[PDB]
Amino acid sequence: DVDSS
Amino acid sequence: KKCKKVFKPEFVNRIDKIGVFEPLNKKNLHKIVALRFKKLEKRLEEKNIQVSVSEKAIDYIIDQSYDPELGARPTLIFIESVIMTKFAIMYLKKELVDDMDVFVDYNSKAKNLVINLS
Amino acid sequence: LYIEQFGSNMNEKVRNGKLQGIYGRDEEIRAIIESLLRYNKNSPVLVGNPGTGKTTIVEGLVYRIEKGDVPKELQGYTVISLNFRKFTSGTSYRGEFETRMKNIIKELKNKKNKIILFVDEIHLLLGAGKAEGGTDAANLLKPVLSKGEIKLIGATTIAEYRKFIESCSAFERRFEKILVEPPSVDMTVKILRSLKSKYENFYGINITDKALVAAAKISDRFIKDRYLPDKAIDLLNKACSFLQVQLSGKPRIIDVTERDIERLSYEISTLEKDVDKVSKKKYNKLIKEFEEKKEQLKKYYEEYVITGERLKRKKEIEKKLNDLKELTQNYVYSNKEPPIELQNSLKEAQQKYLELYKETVAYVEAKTHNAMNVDAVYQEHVSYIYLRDSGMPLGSLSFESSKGALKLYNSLSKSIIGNEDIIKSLSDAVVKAATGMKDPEKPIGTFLFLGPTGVGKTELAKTLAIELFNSKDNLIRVNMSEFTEAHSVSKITGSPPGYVGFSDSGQLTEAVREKPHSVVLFDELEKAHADVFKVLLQILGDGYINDNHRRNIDFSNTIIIMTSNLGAELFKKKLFFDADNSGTPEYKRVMEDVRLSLIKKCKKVFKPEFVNRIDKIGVFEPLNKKNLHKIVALRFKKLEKRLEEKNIQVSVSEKAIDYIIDQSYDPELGARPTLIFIESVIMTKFAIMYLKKELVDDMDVFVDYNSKAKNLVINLS
Amino acid sequence: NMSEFTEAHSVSKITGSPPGYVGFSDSGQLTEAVREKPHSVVLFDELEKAHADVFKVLLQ
Amino acid sequence: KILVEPPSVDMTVKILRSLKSKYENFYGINITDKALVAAAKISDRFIKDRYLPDKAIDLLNKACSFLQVQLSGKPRIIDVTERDIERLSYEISTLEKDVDKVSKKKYNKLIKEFEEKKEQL
Amino acid sequence: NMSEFTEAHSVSKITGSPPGYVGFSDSGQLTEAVREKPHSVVLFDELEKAHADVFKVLLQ
Ligand SMILES: Nc1ncnc2c1ncn2[C@@H]1O[C@H](COP(=O)(O)OP(=O)(O)OP(O)(O)=S)[C@@H](O)[C@H]1O
Ligand SMILES: Nc1ncnc2c1ncn2[C@@H]1O[C@H](COP(=O)(O)OP(=O)(O)OP(O)(O)=S)[C@@H](O)[C@H]1O
Repeated sequence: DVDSS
Repeated sequence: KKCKKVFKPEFVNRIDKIGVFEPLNKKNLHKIVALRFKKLEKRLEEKNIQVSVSEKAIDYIIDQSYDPELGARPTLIFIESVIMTKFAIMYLKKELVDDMDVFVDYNSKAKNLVINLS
Repeated sequence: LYIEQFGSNMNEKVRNGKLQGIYGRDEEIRAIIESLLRYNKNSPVLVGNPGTGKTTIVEGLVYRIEKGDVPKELQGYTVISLNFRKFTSGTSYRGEFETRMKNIIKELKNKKNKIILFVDEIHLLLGAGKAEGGTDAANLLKPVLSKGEIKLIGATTIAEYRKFIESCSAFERRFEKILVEPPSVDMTVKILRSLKSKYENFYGINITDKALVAAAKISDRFIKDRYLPDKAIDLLNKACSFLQVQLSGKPRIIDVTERDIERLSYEISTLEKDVDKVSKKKYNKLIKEFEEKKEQLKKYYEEYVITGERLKRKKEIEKKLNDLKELTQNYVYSNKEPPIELQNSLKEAQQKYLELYKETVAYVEAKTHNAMNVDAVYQEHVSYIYLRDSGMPLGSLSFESSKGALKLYNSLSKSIIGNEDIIKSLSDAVVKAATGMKDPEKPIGTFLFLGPTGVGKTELAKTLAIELFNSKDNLIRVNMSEFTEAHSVSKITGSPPGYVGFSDSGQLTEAVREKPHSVVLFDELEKAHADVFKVLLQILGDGYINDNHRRNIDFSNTIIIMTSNLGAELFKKKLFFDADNSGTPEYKRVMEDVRLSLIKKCKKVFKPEFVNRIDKIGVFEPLNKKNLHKIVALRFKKLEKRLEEKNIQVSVSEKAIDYIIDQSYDPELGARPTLIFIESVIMTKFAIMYLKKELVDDMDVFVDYNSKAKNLVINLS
Repeated sequence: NMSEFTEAHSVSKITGSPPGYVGFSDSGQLTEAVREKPHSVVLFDELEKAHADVFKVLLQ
Repeated sequence: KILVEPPSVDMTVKILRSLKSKYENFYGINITDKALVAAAKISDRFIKDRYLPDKAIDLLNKACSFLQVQLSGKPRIIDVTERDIERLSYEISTLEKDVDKVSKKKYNKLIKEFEEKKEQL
Repeated sequence: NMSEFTEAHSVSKITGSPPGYVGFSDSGQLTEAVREKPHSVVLFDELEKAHADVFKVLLQ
């Protein structure tokens, strides 16, 4: 999974 | 005893030190894999993406990439040929900002999070 | 007052401003200087890489003299460079040359004045030259250059300087080997960064600072015959001829689109009283084909203005920076006397680089290699010069940068529908390669392929050059059953020196130098000799193969393909027969059980280091009948490409599908003669039917079976 | 690349062609490199594949 | 054939020692006797293409003009390091405004060394 | 150095290259140094290294 702000 | 059959025993004489390498313990691989992300930074030092990996990410790698018998080549393959695949894909469209403190972690979910923080 | 027109002037060139400002090299300069001042012979020679700078170092010395960064024993002197044409061409008669030899050397020995000599190539003095045309190997200066009377500075290259050693072995102790080092890429960044003032004032176009680093580092891993300062400097001068052509006047893309107006519409006039056959079918096409062409016309001129509108914005707002700074540059910086525009107008000007320039950053990903109105230097425009110069064919992997690469999985899925997990690993490798990602010394795209004889083991492979490179020329078939001999190792790496075929370089080493970005087959590995496999374990491991020249070959961005049979001994009793249902409960676990047993064969024939070498081993399932529906149908799409001259359009109903399969297919032969089963019954008799006048020009053959075991001659308009 | 020396036929790679043959500008494979770089780390990658006669050169 | 033989390097110590006044009086700098014996032993162990009475002389010839650069001019380090101060400050003067996000670290490379280089000075 | 005489066509380092080929200057490689110093001890490092063609020279 990607976790971007 | 094999170096006097194959290598004609004068080679046993002429060589100063015959070093014999151990197979890799898992205690080394917490560092050896960690060294490769620093060498991976050198191939993304143009891109300025600083990939930081903790031991909570290393343990998932070793359990599903390491046999001792091959001496941790495929663990290396496991980084490049699997998890490095969509570091490349997410950069293609506008999903990887060129300055993000990229971090890898596992919530014990058998599932990976790559954490992007500016 | 010597004439010096016999050679050429050298000091006055820096007085003329032609050489003002040279990046120094302090370890190299003193090696020249400390050669010059000793009691004994005073003969430095620059020996080093051809790709390094030879002449430019001595040109740096003249700038060191005029500024006074020289010792007292070296002040005031003048270099003399030599025009080698004037030796032999000045010999109009025999008695008229050697007086100039007296005119030079009497100014060499007891002149005691401004004297520094330079030689472009000493090969033009000793390797070439008649005894009567000037200095040869048999002339003077041999017993003179013992003494420290005459001070010359030469420049030769290493492997050619080895001719002087083998010539007579007497100049070896008269001249001085000063080794010239390669300039170590991170210093060439500092060289080109010092050269930002000159090229930007040479032709005006702004040069980004990302691409300057990228002009050097990409020159490393790809270009071999040139070396570090030549690669770093020629590309920026080759950045001229891409930018100077396009940014001056109209660009080339608009000129390309203007060609299709007159070339294509010319053929409408060429068919007026031409009531002969098929060619009037183009009127169903050419009107619709012009609607395909002219919609591309309307978008480009609209986009050209918008990009030109960015030129109207950028070129004026950069002029505002001179107002905002120069007032502050003289003691207002120590006083910050406007707290008005130093925060407001400056940041908003930066916001225009954060808005108008990022759109030009966003302009790159659809204008990957060209540039309609772009004054920057993007890294892909630098690497396009590599595509323009190196062995790159036309439109390919890299020409569709970063956006078509995700779509390359689709086109490769239009070859072999079956075996996704193989192509998925094939999908990522191109994404590793052409997307500016990690290109290791591991060659990108190394894959082992296993399956029964018949399945699309090398099908995958042909399409990786037919569809990716669109050229069919990067394919290198290697019959590994031609390497069954123990002597056949030398056919790849070349022959050892002095022996038969040393003028050759090796069969596969030579083809990679002609095409450094290609796909590499190895066809029939199960018959190949066991010691040829000993060679490949370093080819997959490292890029480098040394040769008869000891030349370095890289295999970066080269997909190496490892097709081999190895499965008919294990696919033995038709284990996967009728795998049409594909078997979630059992079939899947058979593919686990089979593939580990094939790694056992990779432990058995190969001495299993190949497992450590190969990135990913793929195993082909045999063809299912659900696969055989669409896969056999693809040949009928390419059937109409060769037979549109014949203009028989064969239509295949679904009834015609299973008649071909159910009399011919087995999992042994992997649907190989099924396409021959197409060719062996119906395709032979088209040649006879074309002779007489039945199905010649416009006859729609409807091929069908009504469980009647015969092709039908039911025909339409 | 020590995988190339599987031949006994390939020993004259290292020490050079004997005289009366092609290589004279090429004096040899490992010979000329050490003259160009006398401060070096000379690799020998895969000895188990090189032929026993190549090892006779390494004896000295 | 009156064959000249090489001069048997332990004897070439006496050859160099006879020539010391022709180097000391030539330009001014003294030559220690410790460097003579070491100048012979480098001719044996290391260089083999040139021959024996040259290499004992030609190193000391290079030992002559080496110290002339220091004493009759600027010394080594002061001459070298002041230019890198000038060259890197030239490279800042080539930049003078960039885009951010990449060159930020490059501003944080060249500028920070100037405090380091001048404290070395 | 006996290591350079492993191959059969390596005899030409003893008696030089045969005439009419590329070379023939420095007419022998052995038997030039022997002519330079005819009072000397001539070594042969091993003997088992050499091809049997070399030994026919040493019989002479
Ligand atoms: N230190 C340097 N600074 C700037 N440009 C350099 C430098 N070294 C080489 N060049 C460039 O190199 C080009 C000339 O090639 P050079 O290799 O310098 O010539 P060379 O050293 O004589 O090599 P040869 O002998 O001609 S094959 C010119 O474009 C120079 O500007
Ligand atoms: N998915 C597929 N797409 C297109 N063609 C296929 C496919 N599967 C099989 N084929 C056909 O089978 C051929 C594959 O070539 P090969 O791989 O050489 O066959 P092979 O009998 O396994 O020979 P090898 O692999 O060299 S031992 C092609 O000519 C195709 O026409």
